Amino acid sequence: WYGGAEMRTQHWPIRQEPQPFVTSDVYSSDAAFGGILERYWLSSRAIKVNDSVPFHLGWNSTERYHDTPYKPPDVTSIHKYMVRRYFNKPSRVPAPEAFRDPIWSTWALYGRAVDQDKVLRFAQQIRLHHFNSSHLEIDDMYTPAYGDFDFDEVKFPNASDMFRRLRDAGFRVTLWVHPFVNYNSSRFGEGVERELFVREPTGRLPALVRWWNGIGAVLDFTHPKARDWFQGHLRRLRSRYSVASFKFDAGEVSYLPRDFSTYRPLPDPSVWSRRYTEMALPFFSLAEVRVGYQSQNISCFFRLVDRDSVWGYDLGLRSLIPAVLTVSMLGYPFILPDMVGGNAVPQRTAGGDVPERELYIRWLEVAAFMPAMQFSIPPWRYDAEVVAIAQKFAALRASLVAPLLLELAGEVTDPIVRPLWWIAPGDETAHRIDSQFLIGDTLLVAPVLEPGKQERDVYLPAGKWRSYKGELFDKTPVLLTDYPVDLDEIAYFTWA
Amino acid sequence: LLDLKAGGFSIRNQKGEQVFRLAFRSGALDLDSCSRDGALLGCSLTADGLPLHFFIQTVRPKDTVMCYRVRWEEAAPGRAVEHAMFLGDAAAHWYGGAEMRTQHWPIRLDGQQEPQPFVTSDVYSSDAAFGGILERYWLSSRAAAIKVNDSVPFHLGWNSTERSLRLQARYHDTPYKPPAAPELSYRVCVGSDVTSIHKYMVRRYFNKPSRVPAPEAFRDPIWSTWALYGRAVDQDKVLRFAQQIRLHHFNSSHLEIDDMYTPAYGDFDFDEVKFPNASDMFRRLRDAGFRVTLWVHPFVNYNSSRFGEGVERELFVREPTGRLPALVRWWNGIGAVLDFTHPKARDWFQGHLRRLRSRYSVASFKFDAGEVSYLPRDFSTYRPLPDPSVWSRRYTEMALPFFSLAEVRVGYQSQNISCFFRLVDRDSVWGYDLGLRSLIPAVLTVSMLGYPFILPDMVGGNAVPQRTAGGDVPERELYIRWLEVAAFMPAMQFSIPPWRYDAEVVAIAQKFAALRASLVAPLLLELAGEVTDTGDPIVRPLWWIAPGDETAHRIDSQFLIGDTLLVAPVLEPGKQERDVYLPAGKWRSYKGELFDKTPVLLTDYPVDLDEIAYFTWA
Ligand SMILES: *[C@@H]1O[C@H](CO[C@@H]2O[C@@H](C)[C@@H](O)[C@@H](O)[C@@H]2O)[C@@H](O[C@@H]2O[C@H](CO)[C@@H](O)[C@H](O)[C@H]2NC(C)=O)[C@H](O)[C@H]1NC(C)=O
Ligand SMILES: *[C@@H]1O[C@H](CO)[C@@H](O[C@@H]2O[C@H](CO)[C@@H](O)[C@H](O)[C@H]2NC(C)=O)[C@H](O)[C@H]1NC(C)=O
Ligand SMILES: *[C@@H]1O[C@H](CO)[C@@H](O[C@@H]2O[C@H](CO)[C@@H](O)[C@H](O)[C@H]2NC(C)=O)[C@H](O)[C@H]1NC(C)=O
Ligand SMILES: *[C@@H]1O[C@H](CO)[C@@H](O)[C@H](O)[C@H]1NC(C)=O
Ligand SMILES: *[C@@H]1O[C@H](CO)[C@@H](O)[C@H](O)[C@H]1NC(C)=O
Ligand SMILES: *[C@@H]1O[C@H](CO)[C@@H](O)[C@H](O)[C@H]1NC(C)=O
Ligand SMILES: *[C@@H]1O[C@H](CO)[C@@H](O)[C@H](O)[C@H]1NC(C)=O
Ligand SMILES: *[C@@H]1O[C@H](CO)[C@@H](O)[C@H](O)[C@H]1NC(C)=O
Ligand SMILES: OC[C@H]1NC[C@H](O)[C@@H](O)[C@H]1O
Ligand SMILES: OC[C@H]1NC[C@H](O)[C@@H](O)[C@H]1O
Repeated sequence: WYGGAEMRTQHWPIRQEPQPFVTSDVYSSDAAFGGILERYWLSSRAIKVNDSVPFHLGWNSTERYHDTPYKPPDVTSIHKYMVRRYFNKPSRVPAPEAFRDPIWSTWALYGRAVDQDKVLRFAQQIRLHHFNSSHLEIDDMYTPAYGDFDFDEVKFPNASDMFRRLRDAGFRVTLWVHPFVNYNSSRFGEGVERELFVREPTGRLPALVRWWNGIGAVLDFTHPKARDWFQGHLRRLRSRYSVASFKFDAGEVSYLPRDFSTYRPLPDPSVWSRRYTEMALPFFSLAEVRVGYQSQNISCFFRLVDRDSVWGYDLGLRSLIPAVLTVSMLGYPFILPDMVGGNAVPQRTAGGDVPERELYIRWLEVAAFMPAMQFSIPPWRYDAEVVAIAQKFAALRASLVAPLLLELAGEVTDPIVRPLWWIAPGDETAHRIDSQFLIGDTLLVAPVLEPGKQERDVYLPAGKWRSYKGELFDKTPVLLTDYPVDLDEIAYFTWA
Repeated sequence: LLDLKAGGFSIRNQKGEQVFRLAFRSGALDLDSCSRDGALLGCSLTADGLPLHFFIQTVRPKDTVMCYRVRWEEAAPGRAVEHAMFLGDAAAHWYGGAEMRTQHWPIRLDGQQEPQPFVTSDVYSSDAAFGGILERYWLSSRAAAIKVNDSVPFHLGWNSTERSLRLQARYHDTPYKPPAAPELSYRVCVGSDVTSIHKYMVRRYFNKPSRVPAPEAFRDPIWSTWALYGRAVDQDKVLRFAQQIRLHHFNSSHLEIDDMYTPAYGDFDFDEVKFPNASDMFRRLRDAGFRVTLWVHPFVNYNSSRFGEGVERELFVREPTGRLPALVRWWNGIGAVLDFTHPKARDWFQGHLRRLRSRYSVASFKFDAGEVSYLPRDFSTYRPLPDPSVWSRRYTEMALPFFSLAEVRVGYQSQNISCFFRLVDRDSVWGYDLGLRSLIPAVLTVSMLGYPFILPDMVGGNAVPQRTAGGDVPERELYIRWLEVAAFMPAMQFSIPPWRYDAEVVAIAQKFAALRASLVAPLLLELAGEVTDTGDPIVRPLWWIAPGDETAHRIDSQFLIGDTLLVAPVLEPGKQERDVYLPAGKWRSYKGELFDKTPVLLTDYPVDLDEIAYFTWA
């Protein structure tokens, strides 16, 4: 079975007392449901839970309105029927360069301590190592307090000159934003007085929340005034600095209080997540969100919740294909699998400071074949061979992958990243495979996802496949055993 | 002496009068389930066949007092318990309960009220809610009294058609949490006379203050900036006020600087714009012989420099999950409220009070708010409060280190806190709706509940627009008549001063200050010292010395100071006389007239604008 929710430990196929099926931050929890989910499950043997339901999901591996935020008021053919019936499609395609050039993020590289000096040094190193850039994403924290939209003049003494130097060096820029106003923000009082925040149950006062950056209120995206207000500050940041778009962080209702009031009543709390994702709409072309609750027709990128610099299915390298396939199934084609190499969080890093070298390389390779590719910890943090491998995969993405992604993106208005069973719906091996995927119907990808491996088994389904080296495999289906894939290579095959 | 039927019970006294009558209103007993073992009558199910823990236990604590312990405890959640207590015929008068907005003596409750939580509320704007000072205690002129048990999730309503109080236990739609199944339980006691049974009940249930406030608080006028200047108080205005107090030759217990002297609500430091040299102001006030108290409150607004400090040190009342501060609205805006159950929040509050005394030799503090009507519906505290109003108690405890010149405006078992208790803001009107005619009822009500050191708010009221007979300030006759009755109360507080009017008003105030100093103050100090022993109030109703006298039971325009000084102020406009009731015994007027043909109603007894009628026991 396939579908349901993005999870912390993501298996494909899918593989707990029923808890609310609501948008949560699953970074620290293997119980909760991730920021992107639909009440939709698909079987390899060829269900849509009704939107009305105060829906709670549990599970029992042995056989395979109270205490809740809910208030009362062949396999390919059937999947395509269900997708067409229930999921709206994006009507627009993001910027073409987002499907070709690497995105560069300050977050994993610098953390909160990002600076004017560090942004410009990052951009210079991107140019010196001869990489294109879709855009540069300035993350947490570039403001004096969480809720202020203006740049902190201590860390950014001449924002204008930074943006001018970045523009002159051919860099598009996106800015990190979020739905919170902390109590020590210069905008908190403004928000209390204009009644822009999510309220306690009686609906008279703001309700305080805790998120990873502290304590404040959360904007009510059901309130026209709160939306106009949020949008106004985004438009001011574009006007002042020619910023292209925004990374929309949080959006999960796990950051809203248990019981809460909104301008419009939300019998389904997760519709708050939807209303937040709608803030991406005016800047969709280079926007990203990390939640999706009927957010499919928002034509921006959808980011997997923070990946850890580990190998395993627990937000690591082996989670990428399951997570991307899961999200693709739910009608979100424009997927960004977070950061190449992961976020390098201490105690959650195979390595110490940064991901071990082999992990960075293997990740880079699989990320080069995904709809959008984002570096933070850059190739030149390692050595010249890693830079060269990244240059090779940038070139290969530009010439082979990007043109195919752009065609499939235009077509969507089906997913872009497809499971093997998409073209082989009757094939039980294709049903189980988690280490391979398709881009459209014609490009099959088999990355190495383990350390100390210069080969792997590659399953080819029925029909004819041409390897990158030009080998024609037409005695299919077949398992190619110990197929050579050196550290600096990926196995891919084209339809023929 | 108790008749138990399926639908309620009645109690008689030894003379065979019905002194208590109560209807069961959430069910009936199945009497066949009842049995008597000696003094205990227990019943095990209702007339619908639902299981019940019901008993009446008779207790004879003294030769002259019969009590009845009553429990009605339902089997499970879902089932609110209601008993309707009938007040009875027109000869039965009742006293106690709560300070209310419209305060009558004896108790009169108009219209219909579904039982609402018996919790400390701000009744300035509401004739429904229960005021800042209340006890679950009602007293009858027929010498019966009821104390509702402290355990009860107690809700009080009333029904004027049958003249009943609606006593209710419930756990749905209420700030009451069960201690970590509804139960209505109470004791009814019967005595020989209303004074005897009241003194039995007071001695059993109410703690006494162990200390007396500063002697001068019982003699000299208190001067408040609030009604005179409002929020816009400043350094110039405080010193000008103090100079005028001295020039018009008035003593001062202390000067009370009210709202607002800080840059934000939650900051303890003085605002340097309005008070450019606080130190020099306090030095000039000290040199001119002025003790000073400062207005404080339990709130920290979101734009206070101390708000972040309070979030981080977790000093505030939390939302139900107990993780984050809960925001509240009060009349000065939006912030958090300090958790006075938290040792750290108390140390913190106290620290800032001690710093204000150390820095400025401030004497004490006026502790504003304290009502749980300013706490959120559902809320968490460091120690759990199954009874939310215990928060009010915990707040009043902040007065303890500075009791001598402290005032609070709430009391929830706060009796043994030996500070003054202020009536909630009086309006500059004549009527029972927080006006002149409310003073005697409100003071008598609070005195009955074990709070002897009463401050009846501000002479002339607070002069709020839309709520002032006069316009800008109270009409002249109202100010004078109020001044006169306030001169006979345990503490007297001016804000709008006599010289706002004319020289005749100043002279009247000087006369009443002199009369308070020489006649009233010496008697107040003796009775205040006596409370600590007797538990008896300072301001007493006429029936205190005349418990069998039905006229004394009904009088709301007269009161006693102790047993020996009877006071009859004029409480109406255009009157230079009033009827004065003297109970049995001998009474000597201020002019020396001996009345010994008593009881008597003295009709059209002369009391000019600048006079009060008083009589001494002879
Ligand atoms: C006005 O106050 C004076 C002075 O009060 C005395 O000193 C104060 C600092 C304080 O400690 C008071 O408690 C003192 O009594 C009053 O004059 C005194 O009156 C009392 C009795 O009330 C008498 O025993 C004292 O001997 C007097 N002391 C002096 C210095 O004269 C005066 O009574 C007050 N006037 C009014 C109208 O209250
Ligand atoms: C207030 O008390 C009155 C008097 O007991 C109630 O009115 C009576 O209600 C009963 C209900 O069964 C009627 O059968 C009586 O005949 C009524 N008599 C009169 C004169 O009204 C009234 O219901 C109570 N009000 C509330 C709000 O509970
Ligand atoms: C002052 O009055 C308070 C309020 O009644 C007393 O507090 C109670 O004391 C008992 C026994 O110490 C405790 O078990 C209760 O929990 C207290 N109640 C509350 C609400 O705090 C206090 O004991 C009195 N102190 C003195 C010295 O009389
Ligand atoms: C701002 O608020 C956060 C919590 O919301 C707190 O940790 C931090 O100390 C505050 N910063 C300042 C400048 O006060
Ligand atoms: C960089 O961008 C240019 C301009 O659009 C494009 O022709 C080229 O393919 C890109 N370079 C790489 C390495 O993909
Ligand atoms: C009153 O409450 C006490 C203490 O909770 C309880 O034990 C007692 O028995 C109650 N009295 C009645 C008459 O129910
Ligand atoms: C706090 O908010 C109130 C209400 O708007 C405002 O009048 C006051 O000046 C504010 N105080 C500070 C110091 O921010
Ligand atoms: C207040 O007055 C005294 C005496 O004039 C002076 O020495 C002190 O520094 C002044 N302080 C301020 C706050 O102006
Ligand atoms: O605090 C920054 C951090 N927050 C969580 C996001 O998922 C990350 O990409 C990054 O924006
Ligand atoms: O804001 C101050 C105001 N608040 C309510 C009090 O009861 C008044 O005396 C006065 O202190």
